[PDB]
Amino acid sequence: SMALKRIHKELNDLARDPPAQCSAGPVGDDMFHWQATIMGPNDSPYQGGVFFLTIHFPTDYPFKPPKVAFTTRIYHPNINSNGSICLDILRSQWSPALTISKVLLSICSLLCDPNPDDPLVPEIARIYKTDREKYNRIAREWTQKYAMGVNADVQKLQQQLQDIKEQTMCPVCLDRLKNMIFLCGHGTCQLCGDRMSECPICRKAIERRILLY
Amino acid sequence: SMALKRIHKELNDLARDPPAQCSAGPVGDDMFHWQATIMGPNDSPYQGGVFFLTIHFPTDYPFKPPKVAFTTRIYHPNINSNGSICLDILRSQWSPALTISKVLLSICSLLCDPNPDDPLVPEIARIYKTDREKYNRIAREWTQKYAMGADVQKLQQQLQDIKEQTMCPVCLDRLKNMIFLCGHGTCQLCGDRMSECPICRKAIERRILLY
Ligand SMILES: [Zn+2]
Ligand SMILES: [Zn+2]
Ligand SMILES: [Zn+2]
Ligand SMILES: [Zn+2]
Ligand SMILES: [Zn+2]
Repeated sequence: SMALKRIHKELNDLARDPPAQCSAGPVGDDMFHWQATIMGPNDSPYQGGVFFLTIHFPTDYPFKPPKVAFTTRIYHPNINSNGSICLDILRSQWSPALTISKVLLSICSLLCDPNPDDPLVPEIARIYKTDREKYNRIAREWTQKYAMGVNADVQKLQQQLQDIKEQTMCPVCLDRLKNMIFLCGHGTCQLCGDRMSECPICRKAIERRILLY
Repeated sequence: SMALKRIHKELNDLARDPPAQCSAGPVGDDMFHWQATIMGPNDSPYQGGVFFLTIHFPTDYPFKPPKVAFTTRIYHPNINSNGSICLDILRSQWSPALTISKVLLSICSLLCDPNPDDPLVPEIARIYKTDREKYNRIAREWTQKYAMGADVQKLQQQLQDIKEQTMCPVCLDRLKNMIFLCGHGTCQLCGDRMSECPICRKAIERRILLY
């Protein structure tokens, strides 16, 4: 299915282009259920901690966002005691062009820059807004408590094929070439583009779909 | 210049996969003046002959067609005694996405299938339509008179024909970052210099830039 192909694609890109700190992959034979790992961002009060997350891909991913939750306790205004995450990318601001990699980076950014005006734990948002120093101390204490313990020419042809693909491939499936363009200047393949009403890159509504030949 | 880059690119591509029926290249150091040779196709009464042509590239090639003419006399309804060729590919159906190789192949095709539609030599066209056997005899006689003087990893080079689908068809150098409503596209530099699509020829209604 489109969802399963896209999940395999993201897995291969994560393996050939690993993130330095984060990590994510299938737990067993179920490609639609992943485990992820995030290291506490170095300039944050979570530095030194390792946080696990569960990911669940819907059957019609990536047109629908994945379900992401923490399983490691963490002291944060936008993450509750069940590990739910309040992150726009995961609900309203989901785009079919985003990947698990980007989602993990956005979670690390959320850990660095909380949104206390949309809390999941009001008392933590209140501390963050009133006493940043105390918020940092407590977030560190919680981190310590729960989150610790003949070839040159082939390599030139491949680099050329790869940098042409990066600029011309559909951003939703990463599989076919963009043969359908919207008036906003962005495009997809026909297959992914017929399943959307707004552009996956700038989110403007699709006024018109012009097919390429 | 754009014309000179495109001429060198076409010359290199004529080197990596030369056309079997034709041959063409600079006469000396003049890149804008070539000599060409086409062999009389076995499909026509010109079979056995070798015909010479001159090629003239305008300074703003390929947005204007090259001027191609025979220097070898030939008996044909669409080629007159000055060596001029009546072939829409050279004027009305010219596209800047076309190359000298396509043109020479179209000229060999014209030698195979003359057009008595609006010919350049009415009397020869009349003979062609009236006494094809006599047309063939005279064409053969004129031919006789004037015209007889690794791969295991190269899958990638094959895969790289993806360039054909993504590169500008005018310059063959940049990528297609501008789209017309007909569905075809060019780079912005080539596209802004055209009023018709280089692939399907519909008038360019609108140019949409890609990102
Ligand atoms: Zn697609
Ligand atoms: Zn857009
Ligand atoms: Zn000249
Ligand atoms: Zn171009
Ligand atoms: Zn067109």
